[PDB]
Amino acid sequence: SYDIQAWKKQCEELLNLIFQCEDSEPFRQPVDLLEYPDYRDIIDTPMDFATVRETLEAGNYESPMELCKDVRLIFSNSKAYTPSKRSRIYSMSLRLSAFFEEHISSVLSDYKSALRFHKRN
Ligand SMILES: Cc1ccc(C(=O)N2CCN(C(=O)NCc3cccs3)CC2)o1
Repeated sequence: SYDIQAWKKQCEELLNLIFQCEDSEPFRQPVDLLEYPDYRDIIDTPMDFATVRETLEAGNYESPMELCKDVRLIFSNSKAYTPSKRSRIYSMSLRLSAFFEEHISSVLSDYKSALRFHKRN
């Protein structure tokens, strides 16, 4: 499996699966500061799955590792903002994180293998 570009379509399909998940609902758009007045006191770099998709679709990721960094920021921002480890929105983040890591591991492995094969000589 030595296609250096295959990660992009794989990431588009995994973002489609995440957008079908009810658990992604809170993570698909920005936080309204009228609903959460303190959100930006706590979170200095916001991130959501619409921004991740639009970055991928614009050709502004060079590797799946960069996409993976931004998706992990979505989840770390949820862990930082939550006032309880058993909040509804934080608990949704943890299930979605487990699904994302399960699916992204082959994408990263295949990309890194493909690049190694490219630089074999
Ligand atoms: C209470 C708590 C603990 C952890 C979080 C959290 O990670 N937030 C704040 C709330 N967020 C938000 O308002 N997203 C927009 C939408 C919500 C539902 C449909 S659109 C997402 C990010 O919030």
